[PDB]
Amino acid sequence: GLFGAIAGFIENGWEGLIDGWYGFRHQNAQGEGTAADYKSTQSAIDCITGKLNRLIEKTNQQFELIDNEFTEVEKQIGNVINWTRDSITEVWSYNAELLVAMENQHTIDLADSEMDKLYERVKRQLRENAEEDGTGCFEIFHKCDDDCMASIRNNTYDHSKYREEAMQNRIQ
Amino acid sequence: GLFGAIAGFIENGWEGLIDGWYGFRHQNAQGEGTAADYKSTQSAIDCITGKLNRLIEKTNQQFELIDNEFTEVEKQIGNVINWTRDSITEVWSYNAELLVAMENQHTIDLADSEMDKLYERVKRQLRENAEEDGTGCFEIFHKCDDDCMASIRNNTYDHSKYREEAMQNRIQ
Amino acid sequence: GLFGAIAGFIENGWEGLIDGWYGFRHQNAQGEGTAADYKSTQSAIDCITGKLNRLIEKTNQQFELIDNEFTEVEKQIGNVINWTRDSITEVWSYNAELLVAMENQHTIDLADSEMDKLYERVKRQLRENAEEDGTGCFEIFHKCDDDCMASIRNNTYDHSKYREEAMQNRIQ
Amino acid sequence: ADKICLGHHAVSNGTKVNTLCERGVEVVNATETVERTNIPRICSKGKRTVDLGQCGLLGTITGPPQCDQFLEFSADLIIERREGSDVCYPGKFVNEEALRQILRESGGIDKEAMGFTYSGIRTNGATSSCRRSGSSFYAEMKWLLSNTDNAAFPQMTKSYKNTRKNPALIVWGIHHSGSTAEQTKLYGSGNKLVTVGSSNYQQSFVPSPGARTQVNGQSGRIDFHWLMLNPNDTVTFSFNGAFIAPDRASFLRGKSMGIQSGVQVDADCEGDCYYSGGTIISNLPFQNIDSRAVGKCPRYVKQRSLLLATGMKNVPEI
Amino acid sequence: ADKICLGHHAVSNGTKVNTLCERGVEVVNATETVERTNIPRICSKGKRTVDLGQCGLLGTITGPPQCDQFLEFSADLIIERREGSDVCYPGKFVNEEALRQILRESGGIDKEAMGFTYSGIRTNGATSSCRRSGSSFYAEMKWLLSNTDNAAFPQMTKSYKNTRKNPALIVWGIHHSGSTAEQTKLYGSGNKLVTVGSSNYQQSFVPSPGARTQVNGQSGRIDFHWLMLNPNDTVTFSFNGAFIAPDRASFLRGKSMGIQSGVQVDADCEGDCYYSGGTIISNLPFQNIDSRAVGKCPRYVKQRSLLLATGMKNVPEI
Amino acid sequence: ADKICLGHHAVSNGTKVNTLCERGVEVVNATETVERTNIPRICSKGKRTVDLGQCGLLGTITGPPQCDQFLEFSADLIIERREGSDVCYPGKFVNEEALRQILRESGGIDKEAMGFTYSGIRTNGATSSCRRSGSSFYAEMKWLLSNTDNAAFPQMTKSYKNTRKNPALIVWGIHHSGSTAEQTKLYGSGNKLVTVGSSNYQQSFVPSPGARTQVNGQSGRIDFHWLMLNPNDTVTFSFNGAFIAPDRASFLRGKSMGIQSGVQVDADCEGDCYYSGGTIISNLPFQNIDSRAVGKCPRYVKQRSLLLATGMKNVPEI
Ligand SMILES: *[C@@H]1O[C@H](CO)[C@@H](O[C@@H]2O[C@H](CO)[C@@H](O[C@@H]3O[C@H](CO)[C@@H](O)[C@H](O)[C@@H]3O)[C@H](O)[C@H]2NC(C)=O)[C@H](O)[C@H]1NC(C)=O
Ligand SMILES: *[C@@H]1O[C@H](CO)[C@@H](O[C@@H]2O[C@H](CO)[C@@H](O[C@@H]3O[C@H](CO)[C@@H](O)[C@H](O)[C@@H]3O)[C@H](O)[C@H]2NC(C)=O)[C@H](O)[C@H]1NC(C)=O
Ligand SMILES: *[C@@H]1O[C@H](CO)[C@@H](O[C@@H]2O[C@H](CO)[C@@H](O[C@@H]3O[C@H](CO)[C@@H](O)[C@H](O)[C@@H]3O)[C@H](O)[C@H]2NC(C)=O)[C@H](O)[C@H]1NC(C)=O
Ligand SMILES: Cc1cc(C)n2c(NC3CCCCC3)c(-c3ccnc(Cl)c3)nc2n1
Ligand SMILES: Cc1cc(C)n2c(NC3CCCCC3)c(-c3ccnc(Cl)c3)nc2n1
Ligand SMILES: Cc1cc(C)n2c(NC3CCCCC3)c(-c3ccnc(Cl)c3)nc2n1
Ligand SMILES: *[C@@H]1O[C@H](CO)[C@@H](O)[C@H](O)[C@H]1NC(C)=O
Ligand SMILES: *[C@@H]1O[C@H](CO)[C@@H](O)[C@H](O)[C@H]1NC(C)=O
Ligand SMILES: *[C@@H]1O[C@H](CO)[C@@H](O)[C@H](O)[C@H]1NC(C)=O
Ligand SMILES: *[C@@H]1O[C@H](CO)[C@@H](O)[C@H](O)[C@H]1NC(C)=O
Ligand SMILES: *[C@@H]1O[C@H](CO)[C@@H](O)[C@H](O)[C@H]1NC(C)=O
Ligand SMILES: *[C@@H]1O[C@H](CO)[C@@H](O)[C@H](O)[C@H]1NC(C)=O
Ligand SMILES: *[C@@H]1O[C@H](CO)[C@@H](O)[C@H](O)[C@H]1NC(C)=O
Ligand SMILES: *[C@@H]1O[C@H](CO)[C@@H](O)[C@H](O)[C@H]1NC(C)=O
Repeated sequence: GLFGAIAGFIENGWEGLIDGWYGFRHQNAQGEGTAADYKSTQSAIDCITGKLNRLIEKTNQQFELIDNEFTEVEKQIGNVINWTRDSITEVWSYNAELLVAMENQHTIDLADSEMDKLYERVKRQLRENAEEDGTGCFEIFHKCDDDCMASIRNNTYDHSKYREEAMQNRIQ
Repeated sequence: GLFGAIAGFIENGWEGLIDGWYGFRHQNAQGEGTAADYKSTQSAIDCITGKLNRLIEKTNQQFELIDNEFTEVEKQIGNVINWTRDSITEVWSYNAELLVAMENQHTIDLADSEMDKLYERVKRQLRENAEEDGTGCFEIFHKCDDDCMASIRNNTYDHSKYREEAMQNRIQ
Repeated sequence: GLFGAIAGFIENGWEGLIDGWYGFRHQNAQGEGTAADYKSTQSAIDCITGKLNRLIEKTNQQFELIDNEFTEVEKQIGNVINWTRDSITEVWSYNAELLVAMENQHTIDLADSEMDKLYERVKRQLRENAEEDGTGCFEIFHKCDDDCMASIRNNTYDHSKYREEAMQNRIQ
Repeated sequence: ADKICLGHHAVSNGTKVNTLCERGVEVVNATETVERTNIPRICSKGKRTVDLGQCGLLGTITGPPQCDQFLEFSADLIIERREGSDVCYPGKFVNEEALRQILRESGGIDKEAMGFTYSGIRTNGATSSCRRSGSSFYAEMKWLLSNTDNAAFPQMTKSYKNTRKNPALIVWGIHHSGSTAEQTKLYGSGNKLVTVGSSNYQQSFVPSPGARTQVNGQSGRIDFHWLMLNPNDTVTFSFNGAFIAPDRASFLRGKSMGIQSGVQVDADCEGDCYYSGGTIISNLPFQNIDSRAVGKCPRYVKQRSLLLATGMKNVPEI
Repeated sequence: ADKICLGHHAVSNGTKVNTLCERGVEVVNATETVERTNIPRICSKGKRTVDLGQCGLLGTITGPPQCDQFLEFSADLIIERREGSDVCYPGKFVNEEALRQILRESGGIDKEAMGFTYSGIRTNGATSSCRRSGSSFYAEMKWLLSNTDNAAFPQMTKSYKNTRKNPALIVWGIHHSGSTAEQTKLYGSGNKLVTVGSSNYQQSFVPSPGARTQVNGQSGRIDFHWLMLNPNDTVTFSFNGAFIAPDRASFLRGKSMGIQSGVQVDADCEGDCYYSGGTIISNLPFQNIDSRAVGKCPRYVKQRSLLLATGMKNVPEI
Repeated sequence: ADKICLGHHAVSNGTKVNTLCERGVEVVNATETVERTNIPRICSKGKRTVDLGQCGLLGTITGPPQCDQFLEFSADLIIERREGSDVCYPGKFVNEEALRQILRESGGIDKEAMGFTYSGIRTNGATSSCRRSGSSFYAEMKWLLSNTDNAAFPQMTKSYKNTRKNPALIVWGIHHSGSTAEQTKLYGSGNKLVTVGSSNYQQSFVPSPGARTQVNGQSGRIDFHWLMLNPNDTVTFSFNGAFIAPDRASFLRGKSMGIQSGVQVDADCEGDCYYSGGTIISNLPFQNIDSRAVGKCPRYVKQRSLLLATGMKNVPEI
């Protein structure tokens, strides 16, 4: 992608995540923990299903026979018929090759943008209390237990409670 | 959009803005105020007009009659003519359906990118003097009157004048 | 582009860079220096060559004559042949004009995204030790010699060595 | 304690469009790209128009009594109506569609005499099915017939040479009598045969009497044949009976266009796309009116509406 | 000393697709958009099908002994086989392809008597090449022939008028004898000539005896001609010898579709796309099976496979 | 007081291209995607070429004195010139375009004798319009006269059976005299008639004397007819007068391609796209040279130039 998140500063994916496309992973004094996110997965799945519904359908127009395969027809008209059919086949072969590559290019960029947005939201939520490290994780400067991580995971984190301790820890 | 600004961290638009597409809204001790921006609106309008000029035009090739509607023609040639016309109609019906959706997809992403660029440009000139809040606007840590807001709007804000007071307010 | 880096907050390019598409330029107590980057140039060149290989090729279908230019043919069939040929020409003229504009639009956005990613990586590498200025340059708050700049260029730069001095310089 | 915020505009009611991955997205503006309206008249200003009434297109070469004022016409637009007929005596043309396609773009015709002269036989054969002020015939052809009832028709030959710098058009006819006694009465007993020759053409014809259904009160028939002549050649006719001789030759001039319609004509208008119900005036690239329009027209699609976005996504308050 | 990280999922092995600027990119999922499978049977449930065997499509108008059960059929789907023949006596039709195209969509035929009667001449001409229980002829035509060997054939005329509100179909035939002696033995000495007339039709025919190669043990030939009648007109035949007279006229009913195939028929199935090898059932927009399919079918492309992505880029561990 | 910066490269002058929402954007590179150059020669190496001069394509079957060296040729590329003619005595073929299309891809012809023999009548009819060293005729057909002036021509029959495993090509001719006196002088008084028969073919022909314009100093005409034969069938000719008899039959071999051009031939080249002015050698997907090229060619478009970007947007200093 051109957003530089998947195969960018995130080195690789996780094969243990089986209930979503994106998720969290936390480590504190008690131990490690894992979870999954819901909104971004829903957005990506909705886009994919929309594309599939738009694409998969056949025509409604009916065509009939214009030549015979048991007894041949006059040459001067059969040549014209063959020429026209061969002319149409090329256009119909070109269109599909264009369209498939177009959609394949669009999908990956959509997924990359979703991952980047998920990262940016969490970065904005934690202000002047955590520091970036460059590989997709944040380092917290205060003591955060399981309930605090749960509150972070669902947008109920109040930064005013821990501001003074985090600032004192960071400045010195 | 895939930049996550419109319908992203900005909750909704303003129905009172009638002289532009993007604008500011400021509040201080004296009162509230509103204005509008010029560059981004011009860019978006220019792109839209370019697309319209590119699209709206008809051909200059001339076609004539090959059949009759008062007295019919021989069957074996009328069948071929009807077959060819029906074949062409499908291609011309498919092309428009592709093109319209393509342009509709492009325009919204363009607008979202413009909004994000304006936000980032405004953010990059208040270094170490203002703090983000996550709903699309900033909190200033010093005393700013109408003239200071006006200088912020037209790119004439000097951060060295207020640095010490803002830093002292922020650290404690 | 819609990433706002080329012709955005970077005012203009350099005509003295002759061994790459992107590069650095440093100034310290000893003097000035210039270099070039390798990864982004390789990515852009790979994409361009992929597009060129995808496009430049001709068909593998054979066509023959159906009319004569020394002695004419019957009118009622020549009219049909001319009508069909004129119908096909319009489709083949429309397709190319669409495709060229498509690719031209995509390439510039790709280049802009590459430049933005290169900027963001270096910004993330230097944490809390340098400050942005808004024109594509960083200001360092400690003493950095040629070896430190060379380390910045090719990663393996440790921010823990200069943290205290940079923080003390910045805070006062 | 100061604050500055950023935002965008919005509207109360928007329009729904289609994107690559959704159907029914709401925006502030959209426009239309398919045409659905027309003008129920023929717009023709700045061009010369000829409105044939009861006269058929092919009649202008032979000249039945209903095509007396269109023998030499000049026009840029030709309009044909449904009630046009091109015969006063029962019969039909051969290879009519090609001739019609040739004539629709001729832009007019010009007539030139041939100069044939005859001795012995009669010339003024006439019928009651083509009446001007009595009994008459086609205005540009001659019915030869014989000297008297049950006589002999000498075998004759005639020739004509083109002189001008453009191809010419030649038309002749053959008569099939209604019985085997009328053929003897009008051209004498025996066998009949005609032959036509040129540089790139050699054909022979022979009549065939018989009884048929009555059309316009007659039982005989007339067949018309035509050919095109290069501007140095010569045409020779050799005949013994049952011949309808030509009198004048036709030359084309310029170019034009022809349509078939059923509405009236307006002289204060302007257009270039015609069909059988009026004119189409638009700049949009697509149309959904008719698939057999002629001129400089938009392309035909089977969809009824296709909207193009002209604004950002609409997010109303509350 | 607390830490939180973000990431995405991955799979062990993925699928390779093509993008705008690379070939062979690996993703988690993909699907197929080109059809390559069929059913080797004719699926027809909910429609009436007629499976002609040894009978040819054009025979149903004339009625050779192999088309005795298809004289008046009704169907929505018509199937023709490779072994079908439509002649019991050597001969062929004229302008056969147009008639076949007309009949393929008729949906059936209905027969109505004409009412011709003859006096003096014989009617029961029969041959040994069309055997039912002996020597017979076509079931819907009459071989006129003469009173006795080397006799006279009076010149006769017959007429028929359409009455219903739809066009009718008329078929007749001409006989070319195998020598110049058989012609005089069957219709007497002299010249022979027939003529056919209507409102928009007039033609003449004359036989031509001669020796040819032996097909089915015979040397003569029969030529069949046809015409279409508007629903108020009249048709007149004038003849003197060598005539095969019609006996009944045909009218169409409804509409249908016809195919040519070589497989069996299944009555528990559903489909709308047929070709010469079975039925194509799919919802994909493209196919790579046959280029001459009929019905409601996907379009034909010359590529074998085209994959569509359905997931993000795959980045496996280590 | 240390500083680092980032930037990109630029050039003094760039190229203008078109994007989705603007026209005339400046970049560092662009390339061309439409071909406009050719080679003014027929480039052909690695294939066998035959360059017919004054000989017409259809003459190689009959053999006028200008096609003596092309009676049995083998080639992969066939070139026809504007001055080619295929007649030494005035006349023309019937259904010529289909035969030309058949022969253009034949790849050569092979001749095999028939074996007809005649008794009584003469065989050495010759004319002064086809001169080799005096008065002669076509090299592969025979002109059957009568024994002496004003004599009788017996009615006779001939037959031929195909033996090989491929279809054969048969050609014959009919002679239309310039007057009745000439007909009675060359074939005697009375009526004349010929007939041709096979399994899937039966026709009759009759001459028609008359006076026409003089071409090459002659007034009569000759018409050529042809047919195709399956590899078991038999052809029978029955005739009494006015017959030009064939002498050899032709068989095809292989496949090839044919073009019409007006330039010379080069043997040191490689190409696969030909038109009437030379060769087109390119890998680009589009061309703007000719719309009637043959071979493996790029597609024709009406635009003159279309540029493709190959670099980033150009932002020069100051
Ligand atoms: C127009 O194109 C069609 C193909 O779509 C041509 O028909 C094909 O012609 C070839 C050459 O004869 C046929 O191949 C041979 O057919 C015979 C008869 O069945 C068979 O015995 C041979 O073993 C060989 O397969 C091919 O079947 C046939 N395709 C059909 C009938 O579907 C057609 O000839 C072209 N038009 C002209 C004027 O050439
Ligand atoms: C090729 O397609 C055209 C349609 O674009 C076919 O022409 C159409 O044929 C139908 C069936 O006869 C016509 O409908 C009928 O017209 C008569 C005449 O007014 C009317 O009385 C009936 O109630 C019915 O509406 C239709 O008008 C006609 N369209 C035209 C002439 O523009 C054509 O038949 C097709 N070709 C072949 C060989 O079938
Ligand atoms: C179908 O379109 C073709 C064009 O692709 C038409 O052929 C062209 O007809 C014009 C008009 O006669 C030719 O122009 C003139 O040709 C003569 C003969 O060489 C020349 O002496 C004049 O100076 C003038 O150039 C043109 O050459 C010819 N193009 C060819 C043969 O390639 C064709 O007439 C159209 N079909 C019908 C039925 O009109
Ligand atoms: C005149 C013309 C031009 C091109 C570029 N063409 C391609 N390349 C694809 C490149 C990507 C966009 C669609 C076309 C093909 C083609 C490609 C692959 N498979 C077949 Cl069967 C055909 N045929 C083409 N024809
Ligand atoms: C062979 C084929 C394949 C497809 C996918 N087709 C569509 N769907 C659109 C999906 C998005 C891209 C353009 C086409 C239609 C179509 C769609 C809407 N209205 C009509 Cl009238 C027709 N016809 C198609 N034909
Ligand atoms: C039915 C139709 C519709 C359009 C929009 N058309 C264009 N405009 C281009 C706009 C960009 C996309 C390709 C087409 C042309 C056209 C324009 C310029 N030069 C030529 Cl040679 C052709 N022909 C068109 N035909
Ligand atoms: C978010 O998670 C915390 C977990 O401690 C829970 O108490 C809180 O109710 C959750 N918020 C909402 C809106 O459910
Ligand atoms: C920007 O606005 C301020 C208002 O305080 C004004 O003094 C200044 O001149 C403006 N700058 C420009 C370039 O217009
Ligand atoms: C990066 O450059 C420095 C220059 O001082 C060098 O010492 C170091 O080895 C380089 N890193 C790698 C991985 O080569
Ligand atoms: C939408 O576009 C039309 C087209 O010009 C314009 O008249 C209208 O004012 C636009 N919408 C609004 C709300 O202005
Ligand atoms: C890939 O898509 C198919 C189609 O629904 C689905 O059955 C399959 O589960 C998907 N792949 C995986 C690994 O789930
Ligand atoms: C047929 O012709 C007669 C007499 O011209 C007329 O009365 C009748 O209305 C016409 N139509 C039908 C359906 O009979
Ligand atoms: C532009 O591309 C061409 C194609 O190879 C190349 O020769 C040229 O060097 C490129 N432009 C520059 C300034 O190098
Ligand atoms: C030709 O016909 C004969 C006799 O009917 C038959 O025996 C033979 O198999 C046929 N085919 C060939 C190639 O001889």
